Amino acid sequence: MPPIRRVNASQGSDAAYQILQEDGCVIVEQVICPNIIAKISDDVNRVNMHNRTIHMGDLVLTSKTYRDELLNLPFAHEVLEKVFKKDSGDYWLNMGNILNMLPGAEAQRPHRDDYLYPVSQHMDPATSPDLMINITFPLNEFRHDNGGTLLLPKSHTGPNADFYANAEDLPAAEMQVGDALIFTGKCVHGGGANRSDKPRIGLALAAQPGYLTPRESNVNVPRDIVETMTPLAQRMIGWGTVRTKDTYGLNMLQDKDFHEALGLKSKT
Amino acid sequence: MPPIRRVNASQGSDAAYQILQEDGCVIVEQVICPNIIAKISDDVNRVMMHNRTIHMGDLVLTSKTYRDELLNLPFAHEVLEKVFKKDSGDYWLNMGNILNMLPGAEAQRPHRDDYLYPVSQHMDPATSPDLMINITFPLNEFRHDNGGTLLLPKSHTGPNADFYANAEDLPAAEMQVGDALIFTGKCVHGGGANRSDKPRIGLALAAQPGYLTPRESNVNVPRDIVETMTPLAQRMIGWGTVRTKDTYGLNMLQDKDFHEALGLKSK
Repeated sequence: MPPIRRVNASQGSDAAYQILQEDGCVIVEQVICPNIIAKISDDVNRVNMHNRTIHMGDLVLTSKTYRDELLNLPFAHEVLEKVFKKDSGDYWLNMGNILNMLPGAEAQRPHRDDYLYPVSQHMDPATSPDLMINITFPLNEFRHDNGGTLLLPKSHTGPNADFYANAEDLPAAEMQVGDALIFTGKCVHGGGANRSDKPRIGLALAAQPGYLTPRESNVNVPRDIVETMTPLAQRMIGWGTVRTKDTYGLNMLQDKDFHEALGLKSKT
Repeated sequence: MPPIRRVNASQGSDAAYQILQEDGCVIVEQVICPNIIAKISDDVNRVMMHNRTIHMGDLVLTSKTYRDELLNLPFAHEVLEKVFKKDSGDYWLNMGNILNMLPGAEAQRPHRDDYLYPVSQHMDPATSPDLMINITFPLNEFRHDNGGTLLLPKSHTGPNADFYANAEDLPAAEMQVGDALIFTGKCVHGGGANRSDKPRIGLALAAQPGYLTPRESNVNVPRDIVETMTPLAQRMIGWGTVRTKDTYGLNMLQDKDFHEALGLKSK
């Protein structure tokens, strides 16, 4: 049973990406200031449930720090561009979600996320493009006992299967506020059972190539809030054109670039 | 060289669908009334260029008959649901475009449209899901000499290739105002040479599974126009949630159906 491997963010995004290529998962330690997560955690806190797990989206409206600091985190965009740029091109958010795993929440059947898109089932996982990257920021401490994400490392190249592993056999992502788990959509994984007394809160961001439809649309966000954000974070939440590896533009408006057609102001 | 096969719409959409799965292309005759196409042609004219070929989008804005009669054409949707429902689930428009091919427009190198999405290069064409369906309505007569679409029938199951055919070797889609050419994104095809002296206008809808990002976004179509459209036409233009074959919703607002979270009225 391989371990979940780790690197400090000070060691560089390429180290984290090498482990992500070899294992399909990596824990990056100290990748974002804990105060950033603390603000975000208040925004979320001062505000939809299955298997004792509370899901909450709309983070663009809920939190200015998410909108500004998290969506722009350079380490994450370096790793993401390593993953998507040559095979797929521009990436953007599939969704961003808080997951509040209450006590009594039960571990899920280990699975691949990229099952969500049906094409993944007609491509060879050994040689196919990655369709999803997931970045999870603990909002409180992640341990095995409180349901920290279970991962089968090095499971990202084998064929699609109807069974991968029993959740009891798997290691847990154990990490602190300020760290992040990154796993690809071909990594076998699942939430763990929160067998503790306190909730286990994490902030999962799922990014995908720009040619795949986001699960969560941000068409309801006021343009005034969106002109607050950088061009990159606008693109992340779907307010921008996305180009494929072949420079083919999708999400264009009136034959022009999205920002150009709308006259959308940015920041930075 | 196989011929482009033809059926009349009165023969039903399963007839056309069977020809489309055997051949990757079918011409459906008399599928839509030519007065409908005539109203669309006026609406597009009142709006008055590579390879001498003029492209025009924003048909949702420029034409009410498009928004209403064309995007709801039941024959097209019966075919599109035969192509997409079991393998992919909900479909919606990749784009809707008007193509005015002027005298002097030269024929394109034949190609597969599905190349636009890179995953198409990692799936086996013989067994992979269709990523794209194209429906072309002539706005005036399509002949071989004025650039009628060139198609290589039964080319839809072979491997992705850097070469498929020379345009000179391909038959043309010939059809009147009121017919429609349907072909998948694995059919090898290209625009032909317009060696006539009048232009050749056609209206190409491209549809795809709802999990693939439309090339044309419709987010600055006025809500009040969108609320005059059917729920289906609204979904087609991206103002709707799309669900895959596993009933997972994409394009949702606030963990709810797009229409629910917007309070979007329909017709």
